[PDB]
Amino acid sequence: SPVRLALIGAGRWGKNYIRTIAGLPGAALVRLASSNPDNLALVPPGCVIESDWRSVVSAPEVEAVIIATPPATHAEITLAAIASGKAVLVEKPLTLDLAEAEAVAAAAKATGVMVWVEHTQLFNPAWEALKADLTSIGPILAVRSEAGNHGPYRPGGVPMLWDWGAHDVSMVLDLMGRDPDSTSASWAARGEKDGGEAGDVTLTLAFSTVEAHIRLCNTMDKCRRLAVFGEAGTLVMDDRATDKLTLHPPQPDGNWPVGQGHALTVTDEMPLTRAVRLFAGAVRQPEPGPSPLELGLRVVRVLGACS
Repeated sequence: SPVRLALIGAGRWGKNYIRTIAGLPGAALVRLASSNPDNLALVPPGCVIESDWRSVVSAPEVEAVIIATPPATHAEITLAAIASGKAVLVEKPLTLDLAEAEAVAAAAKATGVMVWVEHTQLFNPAWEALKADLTSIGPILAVRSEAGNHGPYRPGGVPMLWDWGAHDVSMVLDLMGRDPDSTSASWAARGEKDGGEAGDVTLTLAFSTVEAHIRLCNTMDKCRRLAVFGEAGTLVMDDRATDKLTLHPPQPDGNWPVGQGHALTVTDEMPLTRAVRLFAGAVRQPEPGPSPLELGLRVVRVLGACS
């Protein structure tokens, strides 16, 4: 019996959910509430089209709700879903507001409803493979990441710090197992392009003697990379590389390893496919999973500390 999922989507936020759910043998998209007419063109036959998101959460046959709306609307829809007893997978960032995050945490606690946050890296087999190989590199000395692209530049758009930052803050907190002693953000360059924010920021998160530096820049070529520096080796995940996960020699300088390194085995399931497959699989037998609500809350706390 496929797990009956519904999707509440608005804007660019519901990008590839419908096709991912369609390809999962253990799940079915049974209702869709979407403002986007390109999305509405994709529903399976039998999926109910809703203009009102409330009809998705009042639906007796819906087992779980995927919330892929602008983040300012996450808390209202999530609270409604929880109140209805439906499990929630909500896109990152959990919210853009700590108090809303905390209101969600509290409702999940009071009701016992399973809430996962969709932090895509935490469902990536390469990240899972990097964590599995952490003993090889020994005690962690430093962490760095870089996310880049050319915009998009959008007036009043979700700030890059939140939107892109939640993706990398989740990774750092997941790696370190704790919250930072300190958090600060440093803008190298900040301006406007086409009425939207255009710039280059580095977030520094301190974990006693170990710093994580997270660089976000929307004025450079497309790239996503991270490196974990230890006493005995360095683990790098880099989009431009032939290999998803590479082992390199140790460093003291914290610079990006130059050279090919030793490719570690990483399997090929797509992260989003993994996220939705696992989530649908936990609906009827709940568990916290790799990206729980509490982690989404902690990410929101750090992002607010950098704003």
